[PDB]
Amino acid sequence: PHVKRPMNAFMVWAQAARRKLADQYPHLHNAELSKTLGKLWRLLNESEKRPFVEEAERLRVQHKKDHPDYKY
DNA sequence: CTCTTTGAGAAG
DNA sequence: CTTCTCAAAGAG
Repeated sequence: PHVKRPMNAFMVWAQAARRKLADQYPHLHNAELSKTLGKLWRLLNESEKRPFVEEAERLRVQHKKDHPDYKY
């Protein structure tokens, strides 16, 4: 049994973005999708990323509450 | 397990 | 400081 690390702003946005591409292109390797996702993320605005940062924070603050002695 | 991304948080 | 692991994803 293990408690996972909460998702960072990239990993929150990437989860839907990845699957949006995968649903069209199911034969594209997930290693290759990351490289596309990594490029796209570094082309987004502060406003575009903000919701994912706000959520990434929320996820982390929540997880710090739930797991106050989490070994990383 | 890897392969790849960013980014947190820890280690050296 | 750098440098490492893991979160997600799922096919090799």
